[PDB]
Amino acid sequence: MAVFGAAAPYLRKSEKERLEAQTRPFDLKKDVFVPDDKQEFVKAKIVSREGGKVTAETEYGKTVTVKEDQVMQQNPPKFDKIEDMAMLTFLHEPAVLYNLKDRYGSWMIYTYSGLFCVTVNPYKWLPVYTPEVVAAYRGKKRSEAPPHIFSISDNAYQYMLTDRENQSILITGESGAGKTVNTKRVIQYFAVIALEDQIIQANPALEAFGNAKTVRNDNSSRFGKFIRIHFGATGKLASADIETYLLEKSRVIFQLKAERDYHIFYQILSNKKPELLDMLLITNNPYDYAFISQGETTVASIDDAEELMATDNAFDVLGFTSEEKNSMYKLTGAIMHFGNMKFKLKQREEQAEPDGTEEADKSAYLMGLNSADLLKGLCHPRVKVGNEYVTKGQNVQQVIYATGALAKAVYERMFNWMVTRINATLETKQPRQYFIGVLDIAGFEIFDFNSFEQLCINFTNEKLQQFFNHHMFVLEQEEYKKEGIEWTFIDFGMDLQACIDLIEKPMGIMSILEEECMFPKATDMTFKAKLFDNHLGKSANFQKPRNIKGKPEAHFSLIHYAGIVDYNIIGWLQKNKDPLNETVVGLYQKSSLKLLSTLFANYGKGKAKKGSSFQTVSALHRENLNKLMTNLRSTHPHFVRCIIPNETKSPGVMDNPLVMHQLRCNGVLEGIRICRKGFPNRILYGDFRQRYRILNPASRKGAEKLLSSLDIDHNQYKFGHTKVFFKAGLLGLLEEMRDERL
Amino acid sequence: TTALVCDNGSGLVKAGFAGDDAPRAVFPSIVGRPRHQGVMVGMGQKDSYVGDEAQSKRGILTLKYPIEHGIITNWDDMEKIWHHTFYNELRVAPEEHPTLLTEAPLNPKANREKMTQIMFETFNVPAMYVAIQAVLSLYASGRTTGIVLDSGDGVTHNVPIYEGYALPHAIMRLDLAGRDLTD
Amino acid sequence: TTALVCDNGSGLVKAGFAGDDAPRAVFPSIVGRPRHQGVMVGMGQKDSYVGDEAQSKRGILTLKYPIEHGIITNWDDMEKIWHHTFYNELRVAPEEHPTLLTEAPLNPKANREKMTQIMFETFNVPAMYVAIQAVLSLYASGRTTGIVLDSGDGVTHNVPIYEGYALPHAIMRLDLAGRDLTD
Ligand SMILES: Nc1ncnc2c1ncn2[C@@H]1O[C@H](COP(=O)(O)OP(=O)(O)O)[C@@H](O)[C@H]1O
Ligand SMILES: Nc1ncnc2c1ncn2[C@@H]1O[C@H](COP(=O)(O)OP(=O)(O)O)[C@@H](O)[C@H]1O
Ligand SMILES: [Mg+2]
Ligand SMILES: [Mg+2]
Repeated sequence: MAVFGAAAPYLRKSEKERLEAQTRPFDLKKDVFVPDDKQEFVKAKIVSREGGKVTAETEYGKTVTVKEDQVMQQNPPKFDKIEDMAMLTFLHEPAVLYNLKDRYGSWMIYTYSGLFCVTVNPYKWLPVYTPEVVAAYRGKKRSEAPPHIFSISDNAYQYMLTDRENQSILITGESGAGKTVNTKRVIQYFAVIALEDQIIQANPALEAFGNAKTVRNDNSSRFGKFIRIHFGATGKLASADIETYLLEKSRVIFQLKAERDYHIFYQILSNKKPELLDMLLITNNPYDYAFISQGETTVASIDDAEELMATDNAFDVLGFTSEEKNSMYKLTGAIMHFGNMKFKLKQREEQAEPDGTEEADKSAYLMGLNSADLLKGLCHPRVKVGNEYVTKGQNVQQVIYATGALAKAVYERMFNWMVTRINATLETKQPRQYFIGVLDIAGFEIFDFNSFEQLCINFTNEKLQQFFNHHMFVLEQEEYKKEGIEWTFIDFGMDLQACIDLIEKPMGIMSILEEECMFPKATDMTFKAKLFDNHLGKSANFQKPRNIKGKPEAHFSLIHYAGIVDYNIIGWLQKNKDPLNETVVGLYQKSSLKLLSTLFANYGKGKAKKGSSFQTVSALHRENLNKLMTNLRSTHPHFVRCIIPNETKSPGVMDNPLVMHQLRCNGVLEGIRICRKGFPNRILYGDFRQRYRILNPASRKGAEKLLSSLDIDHNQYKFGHTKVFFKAGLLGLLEEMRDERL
Repeated sequence: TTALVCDNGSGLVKAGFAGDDAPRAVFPSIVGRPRHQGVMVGMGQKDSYVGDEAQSKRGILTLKYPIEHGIITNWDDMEKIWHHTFYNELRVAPEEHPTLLTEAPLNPKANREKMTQIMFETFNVPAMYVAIQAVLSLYASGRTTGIVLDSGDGVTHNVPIYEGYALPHAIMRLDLAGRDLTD
Repeated sequence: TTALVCDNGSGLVKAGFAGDDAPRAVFPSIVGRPRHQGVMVGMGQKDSYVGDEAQSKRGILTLKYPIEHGIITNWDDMEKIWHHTFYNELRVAPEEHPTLLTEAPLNPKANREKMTQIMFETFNVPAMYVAIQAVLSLYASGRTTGIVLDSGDGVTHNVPIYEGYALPHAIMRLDLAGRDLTD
């Protein structure tokens, strides 16, 4: 342990201190966990089990009684502070919570969780990240080294170098909790093992165009950032490639009452730059603009002024000139003025015509278009039939939907073009051999007012969890075939995929939603009735909602890996439609501005081109998720989990419900549940002999003789050639009879 | 896979894939035959010009409409029309594309029977369906009620629909159409 | 807790919580069935429109009153009426709410027995009671004597009451009511 310098204590405690802390009072019979009202569970001692009534004295001094059917054991001291949760003698839902709690109490930041890695952000500076640790760590394998990000990073690097296959890193956590600095230290480690400054410089540009304020977090990120780190032929750092996925467009137009839009619009409305406002003719009052005022106007999340100036400076020191920046601001201002458009019915026709044109005139002036041509295109879209063009009619609702779809699409194209420009500027001329992917994705967010945007995020997270489960099953089968201990070949994917098949497959929730908006008289009541007709009782996951603590509304409830989630139907049908307008896209292509580059290509011997009207956000989401899965599945994945310890900034204190929610959304409970159905506890024959041979004082014959005298049932264990597998109950029985033996 | 929507109509055949905003191929439903002898040797004129090609050679052909008022009267010409539409216009194999067909109300049952038999046997389409013109017209109009007046080149009819429920006893069919106007 | 006062009557179901000044939900007691086939697909029409909804779809439905003259002749329709009243008009679960019921004098005992059986079995109400439609009207008038003439839509009856003591031998029932006037 002398190699790990003075940072070893946080990295790993010494054997002497461990042995000193091993001996402390603990009765396995009546010091078990007890349910609590303030938190999920508390540490307490039960006086006695007097039938269906118990008396537990918690650390707070309460004498509450609890039902006897929800009691469960507590970790013995000899297994406390375990590095890996997979080796825990009893797998219980809050046992992992309490182990992490008392490990952070002694400041063990990094903890193995089988295939997962748990890392809680410390609130004070630590010497673990000192580069002397990095330089001297090389030469240690994952198994021997105490848990840390460097262990899995070196394992992935070795796998890439020797196995000659791509490796990917998957991080999970809330933005602003240290994810950015964690990625910074990871890329610094990669550079040490051989463009960190460029990444840090370009990060605020992506952060400002992709983050928005939500109820849970003031700096919540939405898009699925993904960075590919390339290497040279001789295993040396070569270049970095960055991509973006699953950017949400619904946030641009529809916002929840207590949530903001993207930081872009608020940052533009900063008064410290007066030239932009007057040159764009922007109304300085955010209240007037329709697209912004619907949500919460402003919060004290981050002071926007110097952030905007920092982004402008980062753009200025970047490769392109200021004219492109000005084009960016003016295009954003044009997106802003799309909400001022108004339309009214005609004389004796169902057709719609504009009333005001000043906002249309100014928007056309900014885009370099003609106001009359743009209005004619919006009101009368030209379409091609056979060999002849004909004009189509539009009412008020359709033109409003088209106006919203155009604003969403142009924003998407701008973001994608910006990402391409950043990737080109970052690009070096080094050859790109095998790469190491880094994936960042939004977590399994839970609210009391879940909607379509949260539904998409939950479905994506569930797909990712299913992928992780399949990977862990493959790893377990590989270990089983390595050890020759092979049983229970049933796959662990279909159990979770049962819920997936009711979302993406035909006759699923998403498919019915997509079909319903096409029916021209659809309403929310009809949509709910169809969902109930097609899924209530017929499926094993769809079920009635629950009304708890006066929740505002609930229409239907699903079951996921994270528990019961209910969603609100109201408002889903209106915002699912994304009908684009072809003639407006042609007019953009005919424009005199850079905007034509963004809309350069947009929409016989076999064709399936979906029409402009037949365009739903859900379909694009499914397509993007599928194209992402066709890319991520090609690489060997690794998982990193980040957990916030408390809601407050104060170090040391914890919020138990918060840690429960983090564990539930991170899927650790699912991992331990999948591990518990098999044989999670695996001990070597030599260790078992040096620990448990004393029980019957006197290697296959000896082990068999020893186990035959312990009344161990045949089905409770697996007898191998290198390791012997035991069930959780066997370890507890052995611990108890060792206790009575001593 | 994707579905195929073919509308035989009357005087104009229009077809295209499902989920499209407009038919890809629109051309008159005309089969023409050369009525003269032909003296040049080597060119090898074909014995039947079908579709929009017959419009180009209009001056040396006898244009015959395979259907008079909705009812198909010259079946062989209709196999020719359908083959042209499926191969030279859409360039797709109907072996893996379900086909939706449109058919006017109050027509002989033998017409629908022969249509389905031809589709299933000659072209081996995996699946097919026949629908009424008025219901589709009401679909495209963004409505669920109202009486629709469908007047093509073959026949004019009204079908009243209320709340997605039709009124079969109130369907009126009139054979006056565009062809009679031309005459 | 609170008690529910349901008044089935005939042709008008009115209900509300006890202690209210006026009934909360009043709607006709009819059950509608679509007598046509339906051509538009995907709408998913329900097979039975119940309550005030059926009044808006009179043109495509056939209306059958589940109560002819005081007595119930179609028990499935009456169960549908009760379910609609409990779950849509009032939006209250009858699991923890007693119900008070009314019916006309001189009615078959099987009707009352079946009503009680259905209300304890299907809905599982904690308790229920049946009262004469005339005595309640006498309460509502702030009186304790005199005769009351309850001419509804199903049946017309007279109940003489003096000082709170009913006189069963003087009760006269007549089947002429509003339905016969409409006919
Ligand atoms: N602009 C127009 N004005 C008047 N008549 C027209 C016009 N366009 C088409 N028609 C008539 O409509 C007919 C085409 O009808 P069509 O929609 O093809 O019927 P169907 O759907 O039964 O095939 C043509 O015969 C033509 O005479
Ligand atoms: N002002 C009125 N004029 C004529 N008929 C009436 C009037 N008020 C109610 N009715 C008739 O009375 C009937 C409803 O009587 P109601 O007391 O509701 O019977 P029940 O109590 O059995 O439901 C209706 O069919 C209606 O035609
Ligand atoms: Mg037609
Ligand atoms: Mg009455």
